Amino acid sequence: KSGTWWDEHLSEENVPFIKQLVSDEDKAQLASKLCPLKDEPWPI
Amino acid sequence: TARGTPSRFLASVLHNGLGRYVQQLQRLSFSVSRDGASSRGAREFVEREVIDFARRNPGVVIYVNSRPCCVPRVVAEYLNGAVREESIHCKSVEEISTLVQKLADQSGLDVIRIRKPFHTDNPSIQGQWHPFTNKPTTFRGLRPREVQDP
Amino acid sequence: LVIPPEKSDRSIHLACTAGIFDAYVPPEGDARTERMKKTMASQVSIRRIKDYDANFKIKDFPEKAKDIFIEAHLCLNNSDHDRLHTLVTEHCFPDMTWDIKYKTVRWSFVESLEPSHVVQVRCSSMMNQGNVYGQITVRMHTRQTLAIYDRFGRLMYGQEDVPKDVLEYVVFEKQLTNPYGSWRMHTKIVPPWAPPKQPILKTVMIPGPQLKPEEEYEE
Amino acid sequence: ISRKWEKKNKIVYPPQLPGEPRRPAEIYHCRRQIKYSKDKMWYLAKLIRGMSIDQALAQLEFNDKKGAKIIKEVLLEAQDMAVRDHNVEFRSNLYIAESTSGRGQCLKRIRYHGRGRFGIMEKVYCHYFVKLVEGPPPPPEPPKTAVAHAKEYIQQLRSRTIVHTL
Amino acid sequence: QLSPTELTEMRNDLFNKEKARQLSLTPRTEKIEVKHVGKTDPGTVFVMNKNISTPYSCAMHLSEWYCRKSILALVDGQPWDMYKPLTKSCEIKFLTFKDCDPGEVNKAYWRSCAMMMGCVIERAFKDEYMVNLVRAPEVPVISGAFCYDVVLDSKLDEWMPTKENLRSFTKDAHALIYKDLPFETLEVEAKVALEIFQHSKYKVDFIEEKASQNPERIVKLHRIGDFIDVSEGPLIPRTSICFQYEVSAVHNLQPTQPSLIRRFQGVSLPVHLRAHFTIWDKLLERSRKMVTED
Amino acid sequence: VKKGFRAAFRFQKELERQRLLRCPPPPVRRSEKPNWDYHAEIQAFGHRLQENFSLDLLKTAFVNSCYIKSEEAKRQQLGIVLLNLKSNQELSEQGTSFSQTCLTQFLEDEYPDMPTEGIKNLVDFLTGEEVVCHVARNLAVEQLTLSEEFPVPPAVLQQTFFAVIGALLQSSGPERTALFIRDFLITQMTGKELFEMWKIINPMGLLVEELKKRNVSAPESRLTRQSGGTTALPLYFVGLYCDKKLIAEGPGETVLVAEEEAARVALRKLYGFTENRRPWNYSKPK
Amino acid sequence: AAPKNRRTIEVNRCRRRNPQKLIKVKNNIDVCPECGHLKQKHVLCAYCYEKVCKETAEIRRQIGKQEGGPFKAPTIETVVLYTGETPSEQDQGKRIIERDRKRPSWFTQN
Amino acid sequence: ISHGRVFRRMGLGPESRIHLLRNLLTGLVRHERIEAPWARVDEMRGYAEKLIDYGKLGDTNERAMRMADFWLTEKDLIPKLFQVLAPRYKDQTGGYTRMLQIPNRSLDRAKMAVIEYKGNCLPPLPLPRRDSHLTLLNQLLQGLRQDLRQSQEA
Repeated sequence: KSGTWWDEHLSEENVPFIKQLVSDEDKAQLASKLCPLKDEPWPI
Repeated sequence: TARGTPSRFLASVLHNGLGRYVQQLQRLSFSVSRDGASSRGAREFVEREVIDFARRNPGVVIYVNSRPCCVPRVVAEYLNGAVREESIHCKSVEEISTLVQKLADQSGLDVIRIRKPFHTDNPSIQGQWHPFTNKPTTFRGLRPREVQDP
Repeated sequence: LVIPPEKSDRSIHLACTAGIFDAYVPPEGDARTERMKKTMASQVSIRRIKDYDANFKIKDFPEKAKDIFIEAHLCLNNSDHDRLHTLVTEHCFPDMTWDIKYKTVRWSFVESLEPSHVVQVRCSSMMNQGNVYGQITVRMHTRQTLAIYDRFGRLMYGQEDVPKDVLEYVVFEKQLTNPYGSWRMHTKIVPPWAPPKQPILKTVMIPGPQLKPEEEYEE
Repeated sequence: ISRKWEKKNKIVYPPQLPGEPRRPAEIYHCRRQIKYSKDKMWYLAKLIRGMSIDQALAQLEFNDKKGAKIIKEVLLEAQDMAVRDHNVEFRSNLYIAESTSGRGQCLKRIRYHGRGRFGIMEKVYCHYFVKLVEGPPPPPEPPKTAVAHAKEYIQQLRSRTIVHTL
Repeated sequence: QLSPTELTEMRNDLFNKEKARQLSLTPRTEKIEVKHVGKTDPGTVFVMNKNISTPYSCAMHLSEWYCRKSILALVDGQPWDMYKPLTKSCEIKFLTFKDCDPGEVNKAYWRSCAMMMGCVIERAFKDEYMVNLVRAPEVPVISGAFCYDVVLDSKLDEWMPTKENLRSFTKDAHALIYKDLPFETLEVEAKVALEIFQHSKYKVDFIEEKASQNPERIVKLHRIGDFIDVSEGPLIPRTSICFQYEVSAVHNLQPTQPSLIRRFQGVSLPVHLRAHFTIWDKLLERSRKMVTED
Repeated sequence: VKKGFRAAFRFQKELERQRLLRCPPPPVRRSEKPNWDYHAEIQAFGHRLQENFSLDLLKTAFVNSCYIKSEEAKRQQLGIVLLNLKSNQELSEQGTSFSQTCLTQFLEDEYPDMPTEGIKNLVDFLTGEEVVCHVARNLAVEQLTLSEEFPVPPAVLQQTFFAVIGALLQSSGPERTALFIRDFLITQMTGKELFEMWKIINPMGLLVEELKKRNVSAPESRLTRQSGGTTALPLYFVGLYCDKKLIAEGPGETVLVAEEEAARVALRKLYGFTENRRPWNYSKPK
Repeated sequence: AAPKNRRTIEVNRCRRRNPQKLIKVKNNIDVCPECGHLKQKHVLCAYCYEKVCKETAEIRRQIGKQEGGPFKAPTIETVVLYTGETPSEQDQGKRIIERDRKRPSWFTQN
Repeated sequence: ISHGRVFRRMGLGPESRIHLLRNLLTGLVRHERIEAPWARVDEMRGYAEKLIDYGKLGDTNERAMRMADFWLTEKDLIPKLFQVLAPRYKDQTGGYTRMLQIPNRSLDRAKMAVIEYKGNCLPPLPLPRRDSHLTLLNQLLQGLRQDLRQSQEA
């Protein structure tokens, strides 16, 4: 019932790994959207 | 309160009067003083009234206890379990006579506000009104503005 | 209750003593030369008890003691603390009633496995303060039933229907000089070799040392 | 004055029958004549109502009010009282069943104002009252749901009579 | 033979009866002395009732903090369920998820979650079908998913669960968590368990293996509600310990020819270590990979 | 401190009344309270009802077995025969049996189309602990009852009540006793709907069986009236039709409820136990 | 400005007991794993901090006894040694503070 | 409006603030670890880091000596700064202190901190530590990391 934040229970080793993991995922989600016209756009 | 007090509906005890009438007063207990001036009229009632009242009321047990008391009291008990205490302090024999008869005629239900001056378990014989009582029915039970045969 | 009264011609008049004059050491294995010397001292002391009450019969005492014992323990079931003060001494009354001020006691006497046997008789130092006390030790071996309930009426110890055997060495004391003195329970000798009492019902936590921050824990 | 709270630990119940459920232990404790407003004490007493003994001790240990330390002292000796004198087994198996403040006996002093005026200053004292009951803290009453609302509404619709008629 | 409901009622009765039997072996109160040997509250002795008091009873003497945090007990150096009655004077330590080495707590939690999945799998399928629980493989925690090997009906040898079906297993598991059921245990002799698991061949084979390693041929049983199973070790005290719980994947093992063994996989975290929604997704995805124990 | 006595006395009486309301004492037998002459109470009991009881019989109707067993237990405990008191076991059996046939005769005559199952359930209701103990308490029966534990348990009160009916049967005969049953048990049906006394399940099942015995076609359920269909407070009327003829209609918040209600309505009409039926005739036969 | 009317206890109870005025339950309390006493998550343990402060005060009393006057802070590093300990190779040329007790398990010799 | 105002209003005014922060910083240099109200320690922390950087300029730097002379009101601490504290932090580029909240002050309930120069000879503070890598969560993440490393190599 107590509150928890994302890195509360993580260890010294897992904190840098998790940050790199979430950052890399975001950068690649953004890179996956850079070609809207090859991804079945709606009518222009 | 009326808003400051209890209330009830008109009732009887065990449907009294319906098959037969039962007097609901079952007991009376008097406490008169032998010497106290307050009990002068309660002594006179015991002398010339209580015996004739007992014969008219064979279903009521009367208990006269003569003891030193400053306030003569009669205690009425009813079949429904009700117990009512009435002072007869400094009442004359005729006042006590009327009081005792009043107790004998009563039912023992609470003398509080009665909400209605009538009671019935069968308020309707033809059927209680409802929103459809006086409405006509229509062919196939169709609703207003309803397409038929879809 | 804090300070004994001060110097006056009036002093506290006691009706009992603090302990056992000569502590009968129950010999090992009394559940079921020097021996002769023992009976000597007891005989000397029965004499001094008869030096105040000629009618005292050491042979009828075991039965008297038994009644005192039972009656004293039947007061603890009704908290009849006026009668109890007649059957026990002021040194004993606290020991039987303090721990049950808000408990319910159900005690019963079932049987006597053996007749009670007076095992020691000792008197007090002649003219201690003008008062002479005589203590009679009695070995009792009976079956008792005990069930102690707590404030809220929950069984706290014992069982209410199971009788068990009890071996006690109860010391009685009388104030011989006192004209209205009587024989009353004065204490209970507990043999070191006695078996341990039955376990209580609830669990307990014995706490550890309560350390200050500076202090560290010694194993 | 009245000292009824101190006599409630002297009630002796009769032994229960074998079939009856175990009666929980109840421990009444209080501290009289605290130098503190009863109104301020009220909030701390309100805070811990219904908590486990341990929750209340936790919440008071990290409260900044002066009243928190006094209530914490009272709770701890009432917990000691419970297991030592009232035959409670687990010292943590206790909850706050009642927790309130009361007015103490107060003193009166003069407070000087300007222009030869003055007010009367009341040096204030209060009482803290706690009743511990054996067992887990009762669960909080769940919030009323839409189902319970609708059931209650329909129930009021079904209990209405025809008013002022036969 | 017995219907599924009947087979359940039979097992509990045998379980309840064996529970009562071991209780009768100590009629009179006997007091053991349990010494506390954890760092905190050092030197406390719990004078407890032999064969009645559990490690949870000693935790109740200390504080509610112990009761909530203590996932497992170390009784004379051996991992001990918090609800397993203590049997003799001993030293006791309590174990939490956040100890410096919670290796054993992790295993306890890990086989506790597999047992919860087995309870869910057994009751998930329609009565037309035959669900024979096989085993809960002891996979390391670092593998990413607790497993439970099950042999389903042979009519189902073409059925693989859909994503909506996996959600059904998960919703059933969360019902078990919401019930907040304690993990009841019994250490019984192999003969007693073989009677309980007489119908199930794989359990008899498993029970025989477990009895073999111990000289006394004693096997450990656990029950949550009406579900009984044979365990590899201690479990956690209650099902409410679990917070994040999901049945992730189902993998048909090979060779399928003799008998189609289907490995159910799940991942979970307890309330004490709940992860962020984003981190929980990364763990959900890896749990779906097939865990291949040695 | 003010002079005087009266206000202090009067205030004492008010503090005493509050203590009673604060700590009400345990109820005791009226016989254990002042002003009680058992013999005079018994005679008043019979006269109230306009009955010629035999005081010997009436006195035993009130003696219960649980009481005589306990009274002897006290006798032995106190080391104290003259207590050869006959209980009311026999007197109850006569009264209970007569009551059942008398009610059955009453009800079968008045409701000649009620099935035997219904009449049996009415008789069980009129002779049940609920009504009999209610009627007994309000006729001073429990005050005169010699029992072991007070308040008199309902099973004991029901036995005592029928023991008093048995005493009336021996004293006055069946015709006089039938009139007592009419005046105190038949009266306890007034106001009551049929199935408030005869608890049935699936009235649609019963209706089919009753209509089959009468060689009538199975009823067809049809919606006669409807309001607020899509709302949380709908009204439905379902009509039951036999050969395209309405036998009953019933209201309801659901169709399932309105249909079962129509079935109870049809049963009430078939069995001749409708709400507008002729009232029970309590007139003295001429 | 003065009140035109007395405020009733019913009005005052609605103000005094308003959830805004009530004390809030804290949810960041936990047990210190080292000592078992309670603490807030973001605050140091009161008990463990006191233990460390009591020994720091003892060491500081020793530093006081050596310096023996104001304005005598040394120009070299300091080391605290406990009974049975000797200066290591890297403690040469440091002011040594001797404590007459055993090294605490938590104050490791680094 | 106090947008972008980076300093606190403390003491009796701006000169008073500095004198408060100076007295605190002087105590920190003597004792290596002081406790004080949390906001003052927060405000003083920036200066304690800057003092080390001036000490790393060396005692032959006239500006650094003039800065140290202002900030250290007990003059034996000026040689300690240049010869003890600064050589201790020659490897580090920053982070010479650590500051931690301790329980509120008893008398006025003030929020409090403890601040210390790192690498002092005092008994260690009971610092907060991250969960062990061996917890259930951290072992599931460890597995995740190595699985990635394996696929990354592919």
